[PDB]
This record gives sequence, structure tokens and C-alpha cells, in this order.
Amino acid sequence: AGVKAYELRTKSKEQLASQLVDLKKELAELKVQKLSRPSLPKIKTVRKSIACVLTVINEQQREAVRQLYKGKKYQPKDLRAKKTRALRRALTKFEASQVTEKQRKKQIAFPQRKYAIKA
Amino acid sequence: AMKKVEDGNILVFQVSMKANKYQIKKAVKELYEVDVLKVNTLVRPNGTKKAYVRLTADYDALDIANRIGYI
Amino acid sequence: GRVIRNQRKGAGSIFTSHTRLRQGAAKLRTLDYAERHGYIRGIVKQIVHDSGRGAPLAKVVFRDPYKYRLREEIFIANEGVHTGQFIYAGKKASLNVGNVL
Amino acid sequence: GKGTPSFGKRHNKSHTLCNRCGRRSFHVQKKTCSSCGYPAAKTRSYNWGAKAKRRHTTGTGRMRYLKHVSRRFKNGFQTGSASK
Amino acid sequence: AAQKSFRIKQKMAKAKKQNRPLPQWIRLRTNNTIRYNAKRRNWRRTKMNI
RNA sequence: AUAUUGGCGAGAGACCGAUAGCGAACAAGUACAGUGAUGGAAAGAUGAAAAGAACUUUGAAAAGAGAGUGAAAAAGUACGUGAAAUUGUUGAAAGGGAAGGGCAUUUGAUCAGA
RNA sequence: GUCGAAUUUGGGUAUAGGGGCGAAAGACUAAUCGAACCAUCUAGUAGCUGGUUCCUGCCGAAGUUUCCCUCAGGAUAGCAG
RNA sequence: CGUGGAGGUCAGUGACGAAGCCUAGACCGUAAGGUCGGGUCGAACGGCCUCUAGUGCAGAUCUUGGUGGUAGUAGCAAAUAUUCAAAUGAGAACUUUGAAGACUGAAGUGGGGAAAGGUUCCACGUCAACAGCAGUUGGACGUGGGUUAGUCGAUCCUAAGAGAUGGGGAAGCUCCGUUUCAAAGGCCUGAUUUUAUGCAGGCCACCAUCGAAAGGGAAUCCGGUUAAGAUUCCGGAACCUGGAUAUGGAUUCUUCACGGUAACGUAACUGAAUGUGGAGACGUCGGCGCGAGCCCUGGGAGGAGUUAUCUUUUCUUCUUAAC
RNA sequence: GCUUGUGACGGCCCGUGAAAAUCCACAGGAAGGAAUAGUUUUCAUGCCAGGUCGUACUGAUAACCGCAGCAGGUCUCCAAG
RNA sequence: CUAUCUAGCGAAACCACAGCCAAGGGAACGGGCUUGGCAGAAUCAGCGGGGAAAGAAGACCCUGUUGAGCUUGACUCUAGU
RNA sequence: AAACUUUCAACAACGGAUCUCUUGGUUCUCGCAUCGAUGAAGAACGCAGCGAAAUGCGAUACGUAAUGUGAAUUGCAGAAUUCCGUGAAUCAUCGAAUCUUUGAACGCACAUUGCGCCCCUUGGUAUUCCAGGGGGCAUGCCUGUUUGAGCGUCAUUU
Ligand SMILES: [K+]
Ligand SMILES: [Mg+2]
Ligand SMILES: [Mg+2]
Ligand SMILES: [Mg+2]
Ligand SMILES: [Mg+2]
Ligand SMILES: [Mg+2]
Ligand SMILES: [Mg+2]
Ligand SMILES: [Mg+2]
Ligand SMILES: [Mg+2]
Ligand SMILES: [Mg+2]
Ligand SMILES: [Mg+2]
Ligand SMILES: [Mg+2]
Ligand SMILES: [Mg+2]
Ligand SMILES: [Mg+2]
Ligand SMILES: [Mg+2]
Ligand SMILES: [Mg+2]
Ligand SMILES: [Mg+2]
Ligand SMILES: [Mg+2]
Ligand SMILES: [Mg+2]
Ligand SMILES: [Mg+2]
Ligand SMILES: [Mg+2]
Ligand SMILES: [Mg+2]
Ligand SMILES: [Mg+2]
Ligand SMILES: [Mg+2]
Ligand SMILES: [Mg+2]
Ligand SMILES: [Mg+2]
Ligand SMILES: [Mg+2]
Ligand SMILES: [Mg+2]
Ligand SMILES: [Mg+2]
Ligand SMILES: [Mg+2]
Ligand SMILES: [Mg+2]
Ligand SMILES: [Mg+2]
Ligand SMILES: [Mg+2]
Ligand SMILES: [Mg+2]
Ligand SMILES: [Mg+2]
Ligand SMILES: [Mg+2]
Ligand SMILES: [Mg+2]
Ligand SMILES: [Mg+2]
Ligand SMILES: [Mg+2]
Ligand SMILES: [Mg+2]
Ligand SMILES: [Mg+2]
Ligand SMILES: [Mg+2]
Ligand SMILES: [Mg+2]
Ligand SMILES: [Mg+2]
Ligand SMILES: [Mg+2]
Ligand SMILES: [Mg+2]
Ligand SMILES: [Mg+2]
Ligand SMILES: [Mg+2]
Ligand SMILES: [Mg+2]
Ligand SMILES: [Mg+2]
Ligand SMILES: [Mg+2]
Ligand SMILES: [Mg+2]
Ligand SMILES: [Mg+2]
Ligand SMILES: [Mg+2]
Ligand SMILES: [Mg+2]
Ligand SMILES: [Mg+2]
Ligand SMILES: [Mg+2]
Ligand SMILES: [Mg+2]
Ligand SMILES: [Mg+2]
Ligand SMILES: [Mg+2]
Ligand SMILES: [Zn+2]
Repeated sequence: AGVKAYELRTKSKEQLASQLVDLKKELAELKVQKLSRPSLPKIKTVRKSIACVLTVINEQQREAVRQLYKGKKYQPKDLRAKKTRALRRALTKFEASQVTEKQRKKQIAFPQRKYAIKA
Repeated sequence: AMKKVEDGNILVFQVSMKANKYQIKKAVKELYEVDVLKVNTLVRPNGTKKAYVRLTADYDALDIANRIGYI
Repeated sequence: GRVIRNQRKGAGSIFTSHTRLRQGAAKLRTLDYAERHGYIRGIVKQIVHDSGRGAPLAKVVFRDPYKYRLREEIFIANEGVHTGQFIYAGKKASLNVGNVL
Repeated sequence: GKGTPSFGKRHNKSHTLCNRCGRRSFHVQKKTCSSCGYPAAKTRSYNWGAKAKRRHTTGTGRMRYLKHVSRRFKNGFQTGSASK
Repeated sequence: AAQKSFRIKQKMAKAKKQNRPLPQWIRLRTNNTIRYNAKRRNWRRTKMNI
């Protein structure tokens, strides 16, 4: 019933490339057959198998690049997180929590006290 | 198209609308292991691309078509 | 209540000059060192008709004093100037018809 | 003339297809779309043309990315995977 | 014009491909309000205006 | 704390009920018109279920007449109900340059009350 | 009428609305011209024209006074409920 | 009095039939209206007390939709014109074939194209609608097929003009301006080959780009072929551009050729920067010369027509591309 | 003779009737250059490649515009007796 | 060639209701009302007396405290200079 | 007397009113804050066994991956029923991807599917020509880097 991504994920990139080529050959043969045969739906399964193999190949390649860029700043922009444009432009948590020395001193000296009226 | 295959030694392919004659020639050569004498192309009125690929005299287009599955 | 014809002329849409066939702006040589101090000799190559201008123009070729090349100038031909005539332009040029002094 | 005999001379297109909006409102000689304003950076629209704004506004296409923005916000713009 | 731009030819190709009646197996689907191709165009009736 | 005829998610109404309510309940900003800016409709309802009429017969055929399905065909996709204008047939009546109307009674038809 | 030059005409291009263009007719500017078309302001205002949807019962007018840039309108008094 | 909706109530009516609709059938009310029966029909609805309003139509050249009389009426009369037979078919004035009669009469009713259209082209099937009669036919309907390029165009060039940049104006949308008040440059290579590049010898610039399928412009013709494509396919025969290249030739011992008095000739016969010149490249009209194609015509070699008579006759084939 | 191409001329203008891409030539003389050999892809022959888009048909008393299968309008080439 | 008759096809204008007159009176020129004359189905081709026939909220004229085009030492301003 | 005309009824027409329906509109209230050069909104063209549209999607094309659910989808065809299963589905969810040609739209253009330049690589002897594949080349501005310009200017050798 087509390929399974969890099965493809156990294979090396060379095996995946070979399987992709075989699936493309099979799709070509199937669309040759389609001209004569009336209404064969097996083409859809091979198309989805090609899509699955391509997805797994891209997952492996992108994971490899993620490992290559792990930790260092300036990762590729398509590997960076896609929040909104405004969210990416917003101050980090470090910024916007920065306080001046005077402000830090006075907020340590006089924090909002906890109190209750008891009568 | 089948008459062209039989009599003119010309295979008729639907090809990518982005493919040029060089790409068609090299793809036919790689896919079917044949030498290509000439590639003529047109854009059909339905918006797909049709390539008349005349193989060299060394190869028989009817035999190639039989191999690749349409007689 | 309407913009009159002489007012409409200033926008220059259909009232621009028909300059296609013209030979180029008829001008003296640029005033340079040679003309300011001595003279320079050019040659009248052609006396041609300018479209839209009654006077004929004279194409006069001078040598470039600073680069090896010829510079063609479009003078307005004075009467009696002929092709193959030497024109002298500058402070030291002679008082002959066609000279620029 | 000026009626039926004059309508016979109509074979030169004042407008052709606009690359930006595809409306056949691209004035050939002005090189400007009468509908969307191409090649101006801004898209032409007017507050007196409320119906035209409604015709061309957001939501009249397929919103290839804006349609999922809201679900992504609802999930908080998470970045990992569902992790079985 | 017989010397047409590719853009024009692409539009004509799309128009040709969509110049067809309603598929007959539609009108058999479960609810199927669709009765006929209401967007059918013909060269003798309504011009594409490019 | 304030605004919010846009966006997203909700809950409602002494609101409208397909000529109403948004232009759009439907493949509606669609079809279509205009060179263009723009303009811009119409269009919901078989039945519980297609059970969407096998089969026979007449016809070149569309169809008809049967048969059949169905609670119903006085529901047959020209489909719920099915008004009026306007029309066919049937029946009744009257009719010398309109017709219609009022009061009264004759005649014909029809009918309640007791 | 004119028909070999102030000729006819295709295509390209320019001139855009109090603007253009006009061998001048207020002509032409997409069947629109003594100010195009489109949308909006805008349900513009109208002392003017038209219309204004059930029944019955009771009462029942005025076209006159004064003022008005008033004379096809209104205010005012009168008549009426 | 009547209508849509609302609170209350009649534990109101109803698939054993609500609502709606039709009904020269009945009853009540002066009336607005109300009630009943019969038919039709199929899912809701009503009485009373109150609440509420987008609440009552004959009109508005009202709005939308629908429908009449007019009325089987006006009419379907420009573009010379049709006819016979067969076939097909349910059906033929109109389709197809044959025959005949006509017309366009080469400034075409012929053969191609530009704009425009967009599949109308072609085949098969096919007639409900459309072709203001008809229809078996169709530019219709249904399904398919079809457009093949180094040489034809676009693409490139610039034209009138359009239009960024540098700048300036404008609150601004944007406007001006097109070489301007700008530090606006790639291409040669000494040398480098720590790398033919940076340092570094040295040559050229008063400027984006768009703008022509009739202007300019590298190069292809003939024959054949399809249902429908052809300067595109096939066969043959060429040519141009870009590139790579090795022979032969030529040239050199007087290194970069000889001959001719000359005009100039040639199979070649070094040539950077830079400069100069030419071609591209140009109106219109008139007569004259020449060419091509066509027209006319002689002989001959064929085929056809007329032949009571006449006619060594009437018609027709006899062609030769680019290179 | 008709159509057309072309040549040499002639008439006309207060009209003298595009531009650029591109190609060639010349001037110049930088430089590179021969003798068990050097020089020349402007001579001949030989090798390779030439992409992309358009290409059907009508072009009008029915394929365009005019609400339409409208006696209207719509540029041009060929052209027998 | 129509008109005409037939087969097929098949609109529109217009329409309060309609369609015989004379006189009378009447919004002072009636198809209707009054008084008379009269008056018999259903119709076809023509016709231009009448329907104060159709077409269009008279374009002339007046009114409106409705405009607009245009002009001028009108009133009030204004670009420019 | 028929025909004809007119009126009424029945049945049949025409037409689509009425009634009853209502996945729609309208208005009110409540909560929330999230478009885009990481390429948006919008456009064009495509993609299904059989679709013209709507809807979905992008050559991985009515979709791929992931997660959940737990047996469908359905007009036909086809497939499967092991379906006690990493597993149906036009399911839901959705965090990984793809995402043609465009578009603020970015090599230059664009009435052209027109024309360049750079890097890596492959083929055609091939650094130079041609072609295929992959990756690039907009503008304004900021910080920084590097290379520079100006007798603007300091010192120093002189
Ligand atoms: K006026
Ligand atoms: Mg081609
Ligand atoms: Mg000028
Ligand atoms: Mg006009
Ligand atoms: Mg124009
Ligand atoms: Mg509605
Ligand atoms: Mg209704
Ligand atoms: Mg218009
Ligand atoms: Mg209905
Ligand atoms: Mg029933
Ligand atoms: Mg019914
Ligand atoms: Mg009736
Ligand atoms: Mg006058
Ligand atoms: Mg009002
Ligand atoms: Mg009284
Ligand atoms: Mg009055
Ligand atoms: Mg209401
Ligand atoms: Mg009932
Ligand atoms: Mg009745
Ligand atoms: Mg029901
Ligand atoms: Mg009301
Ligand atoms: Mg009414
Ligand atoms: Mg009334
Ligand atoms: Mg009316
Ligand atoms: Mg009406
Ligand atoms: Mg008649
Ligand atoms: Mg007539
Ligand atoms: Mg005739
Ligand atoms: Mg015949
Ligand atoms: Mg004649
Ligand atoms: Mg004749
Ligand atoms: Mg045909
Ligand atoms: Mg007919
Ligand atoms: Mg018929
Ligand atoms: Mg038949
Ligand atoms: Mg067809
Ligand atoms: Mg060419
Ligand atoms: Mg500008
Ligand atoms: Mg260009
Ligand atoms: Mg040309
Ligand atoms: Mg042909
Ligand atoms: Mg060939
Ligand atoms: Mg020699
Ligand atoms: Mg000629
Ligand atoms: Mg052709
Ligand atoms: Mg043709
Ligand atoms: Mg023709
Ligand atoms: Mg037409
Ligand atoms: Mg009388
Ligand atoms: Mg009188
Ligand atoms: Mg009368
Ligand atoms: Mg009487
Ligand atoms: Mg009578
Ligand atoms: Mg008459
Ligand atoms: Mg009369
Ligand atoms: Mg009036
Ligand atoms: Mg009037
Ligand atoms: Mg007054
Ligand atoms: Mg005024
Ligand atoms: Mg994208
Ligand atoms: Zn646009």
C-alpha cells in the first residue's frame, strides 16, 4: 500500500535515492500503461510513495544541516523559527527585562510589599 | 503519433513545458538508451508540450516504443 | 471660459518643433585656448540644407588640439563660403569671409 | 457615422492583461493598470470604491499563509513536533 | 492573431480545456445541487475579452 | 478604566424568512456588460427512502397507453403546496351599435332553517 | 464634389475634463459635449408634480384679517375638532 | 375589524389531517370581517386577556415577476436563379452525387495575409435548443485529432516618444529631468603566475532601460507528404552564425605575394591601440532603356473536343528553385 | 502590351524628403615573426552546435466590431481573354 | 418586387372601459349623459374623416426666491504680475 | 339554431403567489491580538482513475510528514478486510516539509514565458564556445569589516 515514512527513516540516503529512482521509473511505466488501460488508480499510490520518499530525504538533509549549525548563532533562515515577522522583531526576554542600575537598586530597596488589612 | 512512430522513426512524447530541446534530447537518451537525430517541439492548444524526437537511423522507433510499452 | 490657443501653446504637446530632419544645433566651436590666443584652421566639408531653416549650414571639420581626432562643427554658412574652403577661427584669424573672430 | 460604422474600426486594444491582477486593465500606452495601479508599489484602491475594495480585499483569494496564521497563534507558534 | 503572445495562448489553452459540459457522474453524487455547467463559454456568444 | 460596521473565537435576539434578510441561503462579487474606472444579477423545497417507473404495446423518435414503485405520481427530477392574470375542453345561460350596476318581481337552477 | 498633394490611409506615439483638440461648427474628445465617463459626497434641496393602503359612528370647515424678497409659500387672527 | 411577532391562558385544534388554496354551497355582522360545509393538501395552527410593529393598496408614466388583446396580425420582398434525377433518410424546395441553367468576371462571390477572434480548423457521432421556412446539413451539439523552424517572425536596433538612477520639488500619493551641479568603467595586460590577481606599467566614455510581428536586420530552396501542419515534416540540395580544429594550398634565403604604364587582377597574401571612410540610409513625379513573370503567336511531339458541311482546326501538356 | 524590378536621366521645393544596432575597408605601425625551417583559420577541405515563444482556421452579405448568422464598418499582396 | 391567398415562422406600438349618429346641455367641439334618429350573427381587401389617434412629464410663454453656457468698472474675490 | 362573445363551475393549462419550511442574513453582547523581504494580501497557470466549477493543493500539486482517533471512502471504478492494527478515512489535529509563474517583488526587462553577469559542477578537446544541474547578483538606511579619496589636515624622514 505504498511506502511508510517510518520504514524509510531507517534507510541511508543512497538507499532512499535508489528507491526514489525506482519509484519514478514505476510511475513512468504506470502512465505509459494508463494510455491503454481504462481508469487504473495505481498511479496515485506511486505518486504518494514518491512524495513520501522525497519528504524523508529532505527531513534527513535538513536534520544534517541542523546538526551542522547546532549551537552557533546565524543558522540558515529556513531553519530559524518562523513566528510572525513582528514576533521575530520583538525584543528578546533578556532585552525588555534589562533595567538600569538605579532602577534595580530602587526596586530591590522598595518592592511591592505583601500586606493585608485585618482590623 | 503512432503513424509517425511506425513510418518516420519519430517518437512522440508529452514533455515538460519548461523543457527545451537539449533537455528533451538528453532525457530521451538517458531514459531509453537511444541516439536522437533531431527534436522538434510545439506547444499544443491544450497548453502541454509535444516533442517529435527523430531517432538516428541506428535505432528503430517502433522497437523502442514496443519496449517502453505502447505499441 | 476655455483655454485659448496661445495659452495652449506653452504646454508643448503638439506645438513642439519638428526637429527630426534637422542637421543638429548650428553652433560655433567651443571657445577654447586656440581661439582665445591664436587661431585654428578647419575645412568646409559640406554645405547642406537644414530642414525648417532658410539658411544653409556648413559642416566644418577642425582637428582636435588635445586628442588625435577630427571635430565636426555645424556653422551657419555665410554667403560666399564654399566646400573645401579653409576657415580660420580665433583671435589671430584674418578678416576674411567665413572666419570666426 | 459615429455609431454603427464607427464601431467597425474597434480592433486596437487600449488595455491588456495586468501581470499583478490579471484583469485586462493594463493600459498599454500608459503602462499602468487602471485597476490595481501596477507597476506602482501600492495597490490602487479608494474609499469611495467600497465595492471594489471588497472585490479585491483579503479573503477573496485563497490566503495561502494567512489562513494558517490563526491556528499557529492558537497553538502559540510552537516549533517542535507532536512527540507521540 | 496567429502571431500571439504565449500569455494569450495559455489563456486560450485554459479556455479550451474548460470548454466542456458537466461530467455525468456529477449529478449522481449524494447531495449534488449541480445541474449543468453554468460557466460554459462559446466563441459565438460571449467573448473572453482576452 | 476608553474605542472598535476589520480579523479570530464564542453566546444571543419580541429581528428577516428566498421580490424579505447582506448584492450573494445555491459553483456570488459568480454569470454577464463596459476599452476602462467600474457596474453586477437571476437562481432554495420530489419523496422517509430513488423505491428515479422493470416489462408490454403504438410510434422513426420525442413520447403516449398500459404495467409497476410509492402513503400519495392530485409527488415523475418541466418534481411540496400550487393563487391570480391569461387559456383549452365540457356544461349552463344570455346576446339587434359595448359590457358591467341599483330597486323590484317573473322564470330556471340551487339551498338553509322548521 | 474631389481624385497626385493643404491627398487617402494602417500601425506606433503625444495632448485628459474648466482639461485637451479645433482650416472655428461650440465642433470633436468611445452612439455621451454650451464642460466626457466612473464612483462617492448623496436618500443632495425642492414654496413644485404624482401617490399616500381597513370599517363604522359623531362633529365639521376655509379660500377671509394683518405681516412677510409675499403674489403656486408661510406666520397671524378667524372658521373646526 | 384584519396582519407579523411577544407575555399569559384555554392542561385550545391537528397526520383519524394543521396551514394554505378552490368552492353563482350555508350562517353571523350596517361594515371592516367572522363562522361552517365540500374539494385539494400535507405539519403545523388558533380563541380570549394583554404587549409590540417593517400591520391593511387600485392607482404613484410605482418596483419585481408573470400574462393578455393587438394577432396567427405587421411581416419573413435589396445583393439576376433556379431546374431534373438518384442516393440518404421516418421525413428532403433547402443534405450529398450527377445533369442542366446562371452568376462573381482577376479593383472577384478567386488565392493569401495584418488587426481581431480563439478552435470557429479536421474527423467521427449527431439534431432537443440555435441557423426569424426547413434540415438528414452547419461556424450548432457530443467526443476526439490537429499547429513540428539555426534560415519565416518575435527575440536585437533605434524612431516619435516612454522612463529609472544622480539630484532637485512636493505634507504626500508622487512630480521634474534623461546627462543632467555624480567619485556613475569594463577590457587589455606589463608584470603576476605566495592566485594571470589585489598591490601593480600602461588604452578607451559626456551614460539604465523600454519603444516597430509594415522601418533597420546573418542565413533555405525545390519536390513530395496530412482528415486537418509545412519556406517548420520527409527526400534531396544549400546557406549563416558561434565555436573547435588539422591537413592541403599560399608565403618566407629579398621574411609578412606577385602581375598590369594604368584603370585594376588574384584562391591566399601578418597587422594591436587609435583615427578616418563606406555600407545600413532613405522624397516625389515624368518620359526613356533593360530584365523577370504574364499576355499574344509559329513549328513540332502528345491528349481531348467539333466534324450534315467547313475548319493542316478549337482546347490543353511541353516546366526548371535556392545555391 | 499588362504587372513588376531596375538603370541612366530629367522636373519640383522658403518641402531637399529618419535613426541606431551592425558589417566592412582604409590610414597607422604596436607586436609577433624563417632555414634538418618558420608564417597564414579574410584560400580550399574537414568537425560540432544553433535554445525560447508563435505557427491550426476565418479575415468577413456567417469566424472581427456593430446586442445578431446585421445590405453598416474594418489595413494590404497577386490579378487571364 | 410587394400588397393579396396558402405552408411554415411570427413580433411591436398601443390599450380606463370601449367603439353608429344629430342636437342639447356640459370644463363653453361627447363613444358614454338627455332627447331623438336608429339598431341583426360572423366577417375580407382597402382607406386615411374621427378616435381633440400614437410617439415625448411643451423645447414657445409664464412662474420658481431652480440652474447652467456666455459677457461686462454688477457684487465679492482670485492665479499671475 | 350553430359558430362567435361574455359570465360561472369542474377538470386540464399557463404562471409561480400563498402556506409551511431555513446549514443564510441582520443586530446585540462577550473574549482574544496573530499579516509581510523567513516573501504577505492579491494574481496567473496547473494538480484527481474518471471534474467544468466551488473547495483544497503546488511538479512531493483535492496533497507529503507528524499526532490523535480507531475502520472507512462512496457517484462509479479500484483497493482492503491482517483490518486484535505504527492502522482505513475527501476524519480530526497539525509543531516537519513541499510550496510552479508571480506579486511590496529584489540581476535587467516584461504587450517578450526576452536578455545578462558571478561561483561550484557535469558533458561536448574546452579557463574563453555551447549545453545540463545546483547556488547567487535590487534599493534606501544602520552598526561593523576591508579597500580607498581629498595640500581638509597632524607628526615624522627630509
Ligand atoms: K450649459
Ligand atoms: Mg516551434
Ligand atoms: Mg523637441
Ligand atoms: Mg460622440
Ligand atoms: Mg492609444
Ligand atoms: Mg435576495
Ligand atoms: Mg416564496
Ligand atoms: Mg463607455
Ligand atoms: Mg418552488
Ligand atoms: Mg398528497
Ligand atoms: Mg407542484
Ligand atoms: Mg384563472
Ligand atoms: Mg452659434
Ligand atoms: Mg425621500
Ligand atoms: Mg352636521
Ligand atoms: Mg397646484
Ligand atoms: Mg415583522
Ligand atoms: Mg385542512
Ligand atoms: Mg369564483
Ligand atoms: Mg412534510
Ligand atoms: Mg409598510
Ligand atoms: Mg396592485
Ligand atoms: Mg387610491
Ligand atoms: Mg403601471
Ligand atoms: Mg412590467
Ligand atoms: Mg402576412
Ligand atoms: Mg419588406
Ligand atoms: Mg434577391
Ligand atoms: Mg447540386
Ligand atoms: Mg454583372
Ligand atoms: Mg458574367
Ligand atoms: Mg467545418
Ligand atoms: Mg428555423
Ligand atoms: Mg426545425
Ligand atoms: Mg436520421
Ligand atoms: Mg464542434
Ligand atoms: Mg529572418
Ligand atoms: Mg519621470
Ligand atoms: Mg527593444
Ligand atoms: Mg521588418
Ligand atoms: Mg493549411
Ligand atoms: Mg529537411
Ligand atoms: Mg599568388
Ligand atoms: Mg503597384
Ligand atoms: Mg497557415
Ligand atoms: Mg488562411
Ligand atoms: Mg479573402
Ligand atoms: Mg459578432
Ligand atoms: Mg355626436
Ligand atoms: Mg354647445
Ligand atoms: Mg372619447
Ligand atoms: Mg338613447
Ligand atoms: Mg351589429
Ligand atoms: Mg393608410
Ligand atoms: Mg384618423
Ligand atoms: Mg410639463
Ligand atoms: Mg419638459
Ligand atoms: Mg416668491
Ligand atoms: Mg448661476
Ligand atoms: Mg511562495
Ligand atoms: Zn493590475
